[PDB]
Amino acid sequence: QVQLVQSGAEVKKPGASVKVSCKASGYTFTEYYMHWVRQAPGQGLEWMGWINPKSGDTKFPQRFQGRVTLTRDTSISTVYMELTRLRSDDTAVYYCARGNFRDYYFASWGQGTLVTVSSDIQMTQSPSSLSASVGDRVTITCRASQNINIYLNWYQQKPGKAPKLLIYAASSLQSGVPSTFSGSGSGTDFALTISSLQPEDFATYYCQQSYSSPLTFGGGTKVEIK
Amino acid sequence: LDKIDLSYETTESGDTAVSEDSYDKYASQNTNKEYVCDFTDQLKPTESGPKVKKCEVKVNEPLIKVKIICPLKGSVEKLYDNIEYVPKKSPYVVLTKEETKLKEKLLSKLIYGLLISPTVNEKENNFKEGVIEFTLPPVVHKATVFYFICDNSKTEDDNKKGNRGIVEVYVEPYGN
Repeated sequence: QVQLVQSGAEVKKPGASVKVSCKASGYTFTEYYMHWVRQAPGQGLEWMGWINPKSGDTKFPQRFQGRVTLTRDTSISTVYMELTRLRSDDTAVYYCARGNFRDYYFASWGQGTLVTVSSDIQMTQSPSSLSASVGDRVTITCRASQNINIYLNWYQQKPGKAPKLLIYAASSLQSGVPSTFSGSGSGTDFALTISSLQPEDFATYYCQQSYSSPLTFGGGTKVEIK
Repeated sequence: LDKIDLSYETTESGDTAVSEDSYDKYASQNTNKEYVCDFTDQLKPTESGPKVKKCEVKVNEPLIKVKIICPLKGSVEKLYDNIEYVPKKSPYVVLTKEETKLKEKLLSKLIYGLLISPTVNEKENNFKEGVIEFTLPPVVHKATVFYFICDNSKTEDDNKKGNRGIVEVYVEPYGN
């Protein structure tokens, strides 16, 4: 019902710039902030900043202040992300993600745009990798370097896919999620628990804090088949 | 009496000289379909005060009840001697951000279809009775952010000082 569709893949030389678009359908565009989040190949998720589309107001972290410009066209419910002065470590998949309550959680994500360039609260997840079997119960830990109360969300990501939100507010199960999933914790230490691993729970799992800016992600608990 | 004072003005920080990034932020306690902010314990004077306690109420589902508890002056001796609540006429009147400052607004004008029961447990739905409640409608089309202040930051017990409580209610669209 809600959809966020992004421009195609881009190939760039270092020193160039890239504009990525995010068309929004299914809801009232102006009532929801739009964030951007990138992901280098084989790496974790890095928040880039948000635009409020009623006003055009942006908020960026120091990493991208003056590197990236967010604009929107309310005429056609679209958001644009321009990243200037590209270098090789900018190669990545860029996602627009719709914020809920500005930045509490990211229920809705786009499909991602691969940009390929030629040549502060820490979230801590354990284990990095694990192997298991259908029916196994699996517990993942996430750890914040500061009290974040219950401003914690859990996401599942399959290869070549945008992150699905599974849990928000530390322990709220997102609509449409198998109830085998549960969340716990409040303050600094959190656990994601799968009661019975089913065949399509094999994915990388990320935790993410929404307490304070910049928004940061744990580095990823990968859940494999034996 | 339902009238708004168009001239009134305040800020989230008030007079505390605490910036928004140092607030003690925390979610409401959400039980079935009642979201609660209880300030009983959070505002007592301590050596480290004045602190800003910001209870955040986030709603994107239908017919939620919001209940805010603000301890009364003299409800316990000394602890709440200088407590003030804003707006006086809550929940009928709330605060919203206009050009970076908080100003009074009618809640019924901000969210169409709002239920305000005149009485909470046979008592007036007002902070003078220590609690306010309202019920959000079955459908909301516009994102909306409004505030309540339960400020105990002018109460002092020697080197102990009370805290300023904020409620930030953030309603998102729902009901489609």
